[PDB]
Amino acid sequence: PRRPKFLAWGEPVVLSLLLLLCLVLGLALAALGLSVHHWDSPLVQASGGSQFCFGLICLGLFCLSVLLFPGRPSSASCLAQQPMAHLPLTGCLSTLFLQAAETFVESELPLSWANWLCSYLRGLWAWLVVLLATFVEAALCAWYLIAFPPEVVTDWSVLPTEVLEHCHVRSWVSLGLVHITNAMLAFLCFLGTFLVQSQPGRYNRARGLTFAMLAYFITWVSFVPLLANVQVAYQPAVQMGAILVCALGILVTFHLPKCYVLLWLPKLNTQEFFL
Amino acid sequence: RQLVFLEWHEAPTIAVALLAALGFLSTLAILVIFWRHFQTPIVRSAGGPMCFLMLTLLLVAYMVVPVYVGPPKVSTCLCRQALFPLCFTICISCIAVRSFQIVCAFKMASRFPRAYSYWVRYQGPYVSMAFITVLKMVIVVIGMLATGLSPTTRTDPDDPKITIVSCNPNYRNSLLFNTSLDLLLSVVGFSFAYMGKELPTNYNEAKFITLSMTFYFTSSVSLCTFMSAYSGVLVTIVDLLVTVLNLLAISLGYFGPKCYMILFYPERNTPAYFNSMI
Repeated sequence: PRRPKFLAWGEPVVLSLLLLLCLVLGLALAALGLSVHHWDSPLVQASGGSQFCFGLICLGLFCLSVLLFPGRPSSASCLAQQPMAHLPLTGCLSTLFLQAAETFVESELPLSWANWLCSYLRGLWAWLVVLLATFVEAALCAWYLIAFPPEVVTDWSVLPTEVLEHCHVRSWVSLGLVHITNAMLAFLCFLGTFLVQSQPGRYNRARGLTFAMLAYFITWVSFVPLLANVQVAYQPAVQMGAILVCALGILVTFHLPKCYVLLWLPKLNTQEFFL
Repeated sequence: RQLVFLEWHEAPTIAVALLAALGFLSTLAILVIFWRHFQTPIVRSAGGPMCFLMLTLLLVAYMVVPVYVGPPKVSTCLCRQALFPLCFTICISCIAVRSFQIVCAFKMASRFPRAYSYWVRYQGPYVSMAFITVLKMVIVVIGMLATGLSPTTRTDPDDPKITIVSCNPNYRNSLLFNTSLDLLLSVVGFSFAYMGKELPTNYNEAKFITLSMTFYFTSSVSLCTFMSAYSGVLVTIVDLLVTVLNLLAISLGYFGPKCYMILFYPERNTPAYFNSMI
């Protein structure tokens, strides 16, 4: 007789990803701790102050979202899987988009427009931009959960002696409805930074932003063919891996080197070098 | 069963046609703005008549859509397979050559003149463009006349009542062997242009080459991923959308800044100013 099949808590494919989750979340919260301890210093203020902390928190939630994929499916899990990941991801990426906006405006624009426009990339209006991005993401997710909601599917035939239960996406083309906003924010962030030229004797945000978006796009380009090719039993594993590796790609590339400067090289944390 | 091919009633078909119309009209505007200012530094530094050749090729390439749409014939097979893609590759080759010239020439002259003078003399630039041109042309001819000049059809994978009509058998493989040479050219031009990001030599066009090659690279990778993960009816219009987006990525992404400066920074078109950039 047939037995059900799904990613089990304790299967090595799940444990090896939970350890990765532990590493990524620990790094994110350690970076937040260093940020809180050095809250007032130039390296934090030049990162938008509380914007830095909020981005790290959004990344932490983005990482914690993976706990919905493995285990016995349920309708709530099926509907929650994608939004619970990509909404915090928008909340994170919008802050990097603001950093890219600053670094672009202050390097590739006439000085009058630079000194005018820069005022609206700080304070209340920066939170306005973040809130707008989050609202658009939520609206497209509300569209997704009505036009293309996934379902718990029991598939008796695709395995030789087992029953597959999986959160069936109706079609991959429908899954872009939740990706598009984050992807466009990432692409704009990349274009805003990847061609900047560094002034001598000062910090260079553009390289960090550029490499972070490059890792993002590498991850999500690799994600598609893996999802297409992998055995039907392990697509949740691919989705979890993509989420965690994307979070790691951002974390190791943008926040972590600032933490390293705080720890090893505090002599650089000066008004002249960062501001 | 029922045959399927692009037609003017469809929402995505008319959307792509409108996008192509925008591209064609903008390219024509570029060409005429150039023609009036034919005697001035911004266009003379662009190589003059070569840019009009390139813009004519782009104008012709934008004419693809009315030939791409509708029930195919052998002539439309030739058009879809060879005639327009070759027009695209010709342009990309010239962009790559200019990217090489801008950044590498002075260094090579200072460091390897005894070898580089072989490229300086004879007709080095035209030689490179012609070599790449015939390479792409012969590859295209081999593929097309091997796979056939008649239309091809397949059964839809999830609504088998409809059969899909196209001109490129084994679509993913055909696109791979079509676009590999263009990817090589893209990477080479991007490398040289990025190494040239600081240089003003010809109104900073290394920066715009970098931008346009980025717009081409992302679209090419997106198309390859999509074809690696989808097989339904949409393929034969996603390919067209990507083609039009590439033609835009060139027509706007490389020429637009030049005409923008012609219109709104005419002071920089003065020879006394150009002498500070040359």
